[PDB]
Amino acid sequence: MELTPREKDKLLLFTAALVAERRLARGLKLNYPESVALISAFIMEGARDGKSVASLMEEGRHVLTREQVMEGVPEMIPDIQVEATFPDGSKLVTVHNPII
Amino acid sequence: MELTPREKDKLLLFTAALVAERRLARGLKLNYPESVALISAFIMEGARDGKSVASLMEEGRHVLTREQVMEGVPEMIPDIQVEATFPDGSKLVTVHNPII
Amino acid sequence: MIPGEYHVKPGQIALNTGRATCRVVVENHGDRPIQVGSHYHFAEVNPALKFDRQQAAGYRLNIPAGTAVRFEPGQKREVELVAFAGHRAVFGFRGEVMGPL
Amino acid sequence: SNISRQAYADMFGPTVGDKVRLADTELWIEVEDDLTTYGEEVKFGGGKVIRDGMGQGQMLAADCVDLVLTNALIVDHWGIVKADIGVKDGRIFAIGKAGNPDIQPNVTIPIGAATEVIAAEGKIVTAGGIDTHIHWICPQQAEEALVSGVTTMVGGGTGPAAGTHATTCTPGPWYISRMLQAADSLPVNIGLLGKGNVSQPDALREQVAAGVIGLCIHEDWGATPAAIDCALTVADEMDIQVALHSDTLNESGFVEDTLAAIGGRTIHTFHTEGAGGGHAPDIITACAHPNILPSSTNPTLPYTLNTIDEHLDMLMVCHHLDPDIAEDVAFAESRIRRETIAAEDVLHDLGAFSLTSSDSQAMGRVGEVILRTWQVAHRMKVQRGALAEETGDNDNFRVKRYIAKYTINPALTHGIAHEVGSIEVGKLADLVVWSPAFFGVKPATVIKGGMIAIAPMGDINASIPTPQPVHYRPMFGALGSARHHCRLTFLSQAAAANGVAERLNLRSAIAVVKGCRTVQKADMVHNSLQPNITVDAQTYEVRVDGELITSEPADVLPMAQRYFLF
Amino acid sequence: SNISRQAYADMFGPTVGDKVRLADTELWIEVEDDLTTYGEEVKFGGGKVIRDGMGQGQMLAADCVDLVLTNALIVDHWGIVKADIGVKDGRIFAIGKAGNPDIQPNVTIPIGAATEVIAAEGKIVTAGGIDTHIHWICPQQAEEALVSGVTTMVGGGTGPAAGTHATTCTPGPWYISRMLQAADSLPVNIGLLGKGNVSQPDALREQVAAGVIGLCIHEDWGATPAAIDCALTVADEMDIQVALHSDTLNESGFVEDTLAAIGGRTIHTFHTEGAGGGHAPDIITACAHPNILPSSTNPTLPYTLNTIDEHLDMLMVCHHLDPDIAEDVAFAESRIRRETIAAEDVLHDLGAFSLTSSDSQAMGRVGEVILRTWQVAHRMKVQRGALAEETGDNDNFRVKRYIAKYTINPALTHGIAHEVGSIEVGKLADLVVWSPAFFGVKPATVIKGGMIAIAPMGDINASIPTPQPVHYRPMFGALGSARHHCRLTFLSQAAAANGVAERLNLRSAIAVVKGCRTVQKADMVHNSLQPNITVDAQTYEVRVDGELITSEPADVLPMAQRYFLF
Amino acid sequence: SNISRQAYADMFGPTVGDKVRLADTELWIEVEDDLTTYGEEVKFGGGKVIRDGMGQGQMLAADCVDLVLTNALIVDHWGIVKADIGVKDGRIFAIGKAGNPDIQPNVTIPIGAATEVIAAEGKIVTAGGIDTHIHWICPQQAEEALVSGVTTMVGGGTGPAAGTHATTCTPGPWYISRMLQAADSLPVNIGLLGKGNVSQPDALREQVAAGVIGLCIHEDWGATPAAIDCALTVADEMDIQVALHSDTLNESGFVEDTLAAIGGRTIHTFHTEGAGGGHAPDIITACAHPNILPSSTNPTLPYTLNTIDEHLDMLMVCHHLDPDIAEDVAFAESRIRRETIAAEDVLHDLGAFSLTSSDSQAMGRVGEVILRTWQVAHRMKVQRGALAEETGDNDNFRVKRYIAKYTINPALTHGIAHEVGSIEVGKLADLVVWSPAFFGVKPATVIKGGMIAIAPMGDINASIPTPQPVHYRPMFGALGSARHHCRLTFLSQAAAANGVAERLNLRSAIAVVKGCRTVQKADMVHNSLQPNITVDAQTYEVRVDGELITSEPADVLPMAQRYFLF
Ligand code: NI
Ligand code: NI
Ligand code: NI
Ligand code: NI
Ligand code: NI
Ligand code: NI
Repeated sequence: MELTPREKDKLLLFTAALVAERRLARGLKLNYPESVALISAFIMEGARDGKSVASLMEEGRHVLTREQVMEGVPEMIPDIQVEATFPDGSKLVTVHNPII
Repeated sequence: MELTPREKDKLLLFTAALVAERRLARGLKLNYPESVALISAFIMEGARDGKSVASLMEEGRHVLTREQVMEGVPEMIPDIQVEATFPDGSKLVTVHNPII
Repeated sequence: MIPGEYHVKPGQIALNTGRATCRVVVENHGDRPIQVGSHYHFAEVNPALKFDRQQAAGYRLNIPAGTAVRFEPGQKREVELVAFAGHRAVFGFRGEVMGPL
Repeated sequence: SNISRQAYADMFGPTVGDKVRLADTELWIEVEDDLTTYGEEVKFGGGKVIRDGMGQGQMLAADCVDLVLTNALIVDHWGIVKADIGVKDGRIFAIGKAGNPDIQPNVTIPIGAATEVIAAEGKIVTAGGIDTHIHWICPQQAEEALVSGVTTMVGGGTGPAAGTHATTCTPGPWYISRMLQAADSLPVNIGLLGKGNVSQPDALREQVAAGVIGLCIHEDWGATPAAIDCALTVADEMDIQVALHSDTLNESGFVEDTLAAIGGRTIHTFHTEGAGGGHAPDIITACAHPNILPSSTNPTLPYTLNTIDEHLDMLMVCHHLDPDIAEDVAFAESRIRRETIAAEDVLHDLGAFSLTSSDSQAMGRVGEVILRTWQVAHRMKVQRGALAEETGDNDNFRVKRYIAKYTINPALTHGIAHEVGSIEVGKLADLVVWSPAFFGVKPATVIKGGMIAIAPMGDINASIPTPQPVHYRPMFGALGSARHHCRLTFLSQAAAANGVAERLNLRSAIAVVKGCRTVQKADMVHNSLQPNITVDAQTYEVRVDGELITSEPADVLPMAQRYFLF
Repeated sequence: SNISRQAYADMFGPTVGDKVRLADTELWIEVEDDLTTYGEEVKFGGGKVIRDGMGQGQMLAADCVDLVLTNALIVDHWGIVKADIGVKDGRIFAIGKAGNPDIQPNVTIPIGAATEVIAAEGKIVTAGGIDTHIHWICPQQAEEALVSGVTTMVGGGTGPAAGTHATTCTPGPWYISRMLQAADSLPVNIGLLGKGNVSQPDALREQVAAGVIGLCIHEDWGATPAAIDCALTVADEMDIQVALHSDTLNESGFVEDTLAAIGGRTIHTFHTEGAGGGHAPDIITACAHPNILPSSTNPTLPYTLNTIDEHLDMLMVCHHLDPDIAEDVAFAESRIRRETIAAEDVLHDLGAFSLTSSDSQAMGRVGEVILRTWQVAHRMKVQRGALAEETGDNDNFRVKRYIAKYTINPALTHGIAHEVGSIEVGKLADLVVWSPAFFGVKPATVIKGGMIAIAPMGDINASIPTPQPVHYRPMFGALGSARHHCRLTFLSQAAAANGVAERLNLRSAIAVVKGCRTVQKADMVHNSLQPNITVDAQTYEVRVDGELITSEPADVLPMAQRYFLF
Repeated sequence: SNISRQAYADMFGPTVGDKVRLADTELWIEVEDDLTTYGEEVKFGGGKVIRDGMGQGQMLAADCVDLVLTNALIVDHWGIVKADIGVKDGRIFAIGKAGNPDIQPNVTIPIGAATEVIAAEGKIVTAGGIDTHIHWICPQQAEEALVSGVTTMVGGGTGPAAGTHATTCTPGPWYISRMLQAADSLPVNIGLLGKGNVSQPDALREQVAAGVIGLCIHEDWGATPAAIDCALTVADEMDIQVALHSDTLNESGFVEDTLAAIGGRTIHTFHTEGAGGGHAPDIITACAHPNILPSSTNPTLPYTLNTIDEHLDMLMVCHHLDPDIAEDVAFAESRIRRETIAAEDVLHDLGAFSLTSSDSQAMGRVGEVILRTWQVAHRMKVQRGALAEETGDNDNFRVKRYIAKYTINPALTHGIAHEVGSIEVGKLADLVVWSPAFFGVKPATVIKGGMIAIAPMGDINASIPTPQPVHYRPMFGALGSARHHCRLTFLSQAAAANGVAERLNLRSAIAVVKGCRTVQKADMVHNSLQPNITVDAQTYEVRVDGELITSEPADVLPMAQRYFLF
């Protein structure tokens, strides 16, 4: 595989997102780390599929709503950023106020 | 659990394979690391079930086909190797030209 | 498209050109197989190989570098040798020369 | 006997006339020469050539190399040739024909009992990259950069602090000393840059005497004509390089005023295109002057479909800009221009821009300097075809021009070319071995000062180093005292004379920088073009000799989705 | 010009009269003072103030600070004020107004070319915590504790061995020397405690001469009157602290006999509530004496719904007790009492208990000393309201009383207050920067001796330090020789005079403890109450002045499920 | 009073006559002796024995041990006895009765204030394994090997390079010096082997003077009679060991010619069975000579259902063999023979093969030397029953014979038996503590030079060291200078006299090898059989005294699927 440090680091984000994903499924209101992890993994898969930066910056704001996270959590996340390999190389995705 | 360094290292291969497994499910053509990770985890589970080295060396070549991976990927993998604890201890499985 | 692919031009390579060579018939008289390397001083191979050791003096197998020739027990075959170069000083093997020639 | 060319390539790697594709790009290299004597190649293994009395001699250690890279395909600014590489005392000993003089002809690189072997047949060997734009935001960047093939890192910083986040400056004697000590723990060659924004010469001299190999002038600390002139004055007397990130706001004057303050003195302009900082919108015109050594930062290399969308928010975070403050956002469209972004790719292809760097964690990716330089070369071949300097049906010249951008040119610009930068005898053995399918993306082996520092390694308890999972792990060259012996801490001549290494009790090897004031655009190997370039103040269009310079945004690139897990 | 208070807070952080909530608790702090000159604040960035000739001066290194934390909101036992913090030579240089004296008024902290910048506006700065109850069961605790904001660790142990599992003792000269050497690798200030259970003075003196800064008397090694008296005798002559974990079994006498053996001499009683060890059930009454410096271990802070259920099995494992042996389980209900557990929370709120510690991996959580101290403060405000010492509509006094519990009070008790413990000039620059939303839970930056040692860091190959995944990673302050230069190994005066540091060839900075015999309950900042406390031998009820002391178990707490992944 | 044997075993561990199963095997050990005085056992804990004036004395440090392992069940080549182990100055001080002479009888191991305690009751204590066949392909092998219970590693290599991949050779002075320095960072005892394939004595002497403790002759570098004789000549004069991997191709002669070149001089033959290398197919006959110290590599131990299928491809990768080149694959079936693979297991059971090693990442598994030795013992008991040397209804003798294979025998063979290899007074305290359910598979504690180096550790922030996740983490014995003080770098006598340690500035303790030329098959503890063994050139059948030697392939083994996650 020849996994570089950065690819291994992302395996951390992915695994953190599996935890949040299962919890949301049980119907729990997600906390701070769970939220960031879940939306961040959403975006990475977005790039793997080949969606553009612009599309994801928008879709990233519709993953979780204010009624799906704990009190105070939406204000604890003014924006979310994650980089992934798109068809045209690494790119940065910034999602402002992801939870509304 | 008393997890040794090698058991923890394999948790890396397993997690890498979960990423590939989900992507193939969406119907994407897998890339280089995704392929190796997916077939490698297949074999480990093979040993856990108690399949013999000889059986897996064969089954390993029928996990992914040329139409399921990106261009150039099959030639980027002349063979795949992974070791796992079979009922009769650790053994090495070599799969030559896994993707055809 | 194949990542890192070679586009080798067609043709052939002539190995060890401009060097003395000689053919020798060799017979393995041992009960176990023997395999000789490309740069091994032939005159000092396993004693079970019967051949004119005197002629193979200062020679090695005229084969692509790194490859080898096998002799199954009882096997007999003709091989081609090529002369050592550089200082033509043999050191090692079975230690029959350990010096120039 | 005789052997077919194909079988020959499978056995000892390609030879003269054979072509090899670089990873999954459209770039093809062709072997220009082979230094071997056909039939006398050295190969390691059971029954192979490197065995006592055969390919291995009887000479003592002093008379034979410590390491031999057999049948390597070298790609360097000077040629794309097939040869064996000899390594002795951590330095490149020779490029020739390895073997035993007792029995083989033309042996220029002797193999003895003391010689270790690295089988490089079928692999491509290159010098280690040199990134001259590092923001020391975290020590974790060194491993990341090393795995990509960059063996030397020049930059400044103290860690994750506002100053460092924004600028490549290690402020003052205390922080310099502290970073010089911390550097012994890192597996790459390091050189620090101090804060050069001061109109008092003694405040600069101290930092130089403290250990820095250059000074970075940054607009965040005030890139005024007074400051610039002061830094260049000290640089001239202490033989150190000045790296500039000009006044984007045009607060003290336009680009031509900055050019005036510089006064035709040597200077390295950072991210000359402008997106990363500098006079808006024409800082790019600097590449036309003989005293400017221009470079690019990697986020803009090459121009692609998502480049613009991405850059708008990347700007803010880095320099602590406020998205609500009109003034802090107004200069966003003046900073990021599609016109200059596309022109930059071409200007590299022509040789007008001589270096590539990262701008690590402040608008650039530390592990992508090599990867992006090649993605540009690919895209330029695809769009503009063969360069006017090409000969034969290969991309050889374009490859030498682009490989020099992150190897030798960065070495000359900062005065360390005497120690590193290329594969030439006497230089530190900082080498990178690549499998052609992964060239520029993931290395097979990364050698530092003569020892393997990092390499892909499989299951540790496996019966062989190849079973999965395979990932980069630190090797012996990265450990304790062996690391110290295989890395260099670059000092300024003053720091070296003051005994800074003895006083800080530095454990690594020391190297001194020199010749930073005498290099000029004409010295940059294969990248010495001084074009008559203009930029339209309004339309932002870039023109060279009146002709419009531009290129199209890529939707897909090589060395991307086929190699990475994320 | 003029600016509205809200816009002002967004730009430079809150000012006088503004209130800030601590994480998600009910605690609110209000700014008591601001040391700035409105309009003359220093800000770093493009076009901001800290630029040459403006907010940055022309002075040499010797005349300006190395680091400046701009617009910080300090929370310390002495005040909750807004000011800039100057750092020079790894020590706190000043608390005032940073800038350039050439053009700005009232500048007390000069900024020059040698000054690095940390933008602290909108953040809360505190001193590093000090945990005086560490069981060195593993080196991994130092990173864990550092990430939580604890910069100093005092305790004893040799690794995962029965002795250490149960007690905070580094037994003898060999193990002490070995742990002193191993300590150079850890990124926190360290001081060791030896085994003090011996009735032969010379066996103790050796350990002190070997390097320990205190002696721990533990019932597992025999906390008899003879042993206690012997340890206190040596302590008196060598100026070291004694930490006590009394005879829970009442085997040699009751609590009053232990008090008698102590003889009014200075002593620090560990986990004074009793659940962690000590005379059952009234070891808590010790907080009433002038010579006792009482502290709590964190598992019992604060009293919650699951505290009791949890504690029953936590007891056994730690001290190698057998659940089948009647005697080993009989004293479980005598050890863990709901009555004392609830009373402890109140006794902290009143100032009767002066310190908080962890009791790492032996009935306490290393990374939760700060987190739990605040959870108690929250719960006490919720149940008892304002303290009699409060002024204004804020929780300022309760915040100073509780923050002193893990900062200055632990520093005084162990004789290291002259080096660390609070944000005061001349002290080691061990600072923690927090975002108000994560106060007490997860730090923004953790500074050691003037360099960032650990901080949350995002993608290493990202174009900025903020993309995910973000997690704590070691910085330069935690590397090789830079670490050595930023940490302290505390020695006893004897060890220091004997040249123990030169003989063991210790690489870190050395500090000597002093004033351990002269501190008393009245010296503990904001926590000097000596209450007339009684405990009912049967009902276990705790009474202060006849009035019953108690509080209710919490079902939910802040700084919990909203911040952690597990 | 009186206590039943069962309750006694639960409290202080088994005593004389009790039997204990080893992990999940069919092997049962029976306690042969107990060194305690019933009722006077020492136990640590609240209200237990090791407390001041009771089980702990008043003596000074010099008069008591630093560490005591209470109630341990020792398994060593010399006995399976119950006793307390005393440790002083990193060395084994005594094996006897621990306690306080003031009040207890027969105390031979004094406990004082300076004594740390490890409660070993119910655990099995053994010496650390010694692997004499390490390929230094990566530094990560040391941690892996340490976790398995191997405290010493002998081998050669420079990292992941062709030479090292194939052979255990650290070629020449430069690489030797570099590896000697890098070794200080590793938590295990290390000794290097140089490349011994040279017909020029001075090229070998240099390597020995440079620091190697042996020379490895490998067919990949040319294992010719000239080379072999040259290496053995130098070995004889410098007191170093020679490790042989003969000529598999029979290129210079058959096995009897190699035997002739050796000339009855001491030599350690690697993987004597042949699958890992050596004259095909009868290199196994060497175990019959008095000067040969034979060992096996672990992939072939024990003969199982998948062994053969696996081995065919494992061969190629290791020695850089080409699967397409007929000659490189023809010798596959001559290398891997089912007949010799089955016979090897029996030959171990009889004592004809004296050592076990790994052959790390070149046809062997670094963390499975101990695990596989026991799997063989199990399988042999199952197939052949009791050994002729057994007494009583236990497997005691078979256990001593097999444990000596990776402890003392490897120590004698390489001349380091004076420092390590077994639990005997004066030896380095390299001990491994095991829970009987995990014997040979996963250790409870691994002690190096008197300090715990690695151990299973649970949640770091937990209130006790036992909550999940539990995995092996480095302890203090593995840190900086403490590690240096607890590990040994073995030098040759020449290297030691030349001041190689001072010149390379090595920080670890130094030990010199001696007595490598005087050991012989008859010295190998419990494994000195010189059988009249023959091998049929055609059928490959192995015969001892005309009787056929063979065993059946296992389909399932213990110490496998029940303990591992993967
Ligand atoms: Ni810049
Ligand atoms: Ni920059
Ligand atoms: Ni305690
Ligand atoms: Ni405790
Ligand atoms: Ni071998
Ligand atoms: Ni081997």
